[PDB]
Amino acid sequence: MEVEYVGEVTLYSFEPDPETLFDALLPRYIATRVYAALLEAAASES
Amino acid sequence: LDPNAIITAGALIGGGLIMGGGAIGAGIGDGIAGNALISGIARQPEAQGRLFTPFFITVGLVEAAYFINLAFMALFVFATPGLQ
Repeated sequence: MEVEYVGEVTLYSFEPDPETLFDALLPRYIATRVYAALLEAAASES
Repeated sequence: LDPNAIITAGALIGGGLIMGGGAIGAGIGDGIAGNALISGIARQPEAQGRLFTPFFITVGLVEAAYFINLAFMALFVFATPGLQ
């Protein structure tokens, strides 16, 4: 995944830290995108 | 060697200790409370309004002690107990 920056909009608090949360979340994002693609494919197939 | 001279020197040393302790405690306690307040405001800029209510309390409980010390220091140097 590449990164595109959007210019601009109280910050957030992350437990334990942003790095671990990001590492544990990004694969979940990949799974979410794969699932969305699968559902889209099912709808288009029907 | 006047007794009053020794008593006055002891009173001055005692008042010095009282004020040193009071200043150390007051300064460091105020610094710690201010650290809490600054971090809280940095995280949540709008929370400042509700952060002064506890902060002031803390400051009170600190400054009170310091000011209490002050009173007793004035007691030592001026109304030196036990002075004859």
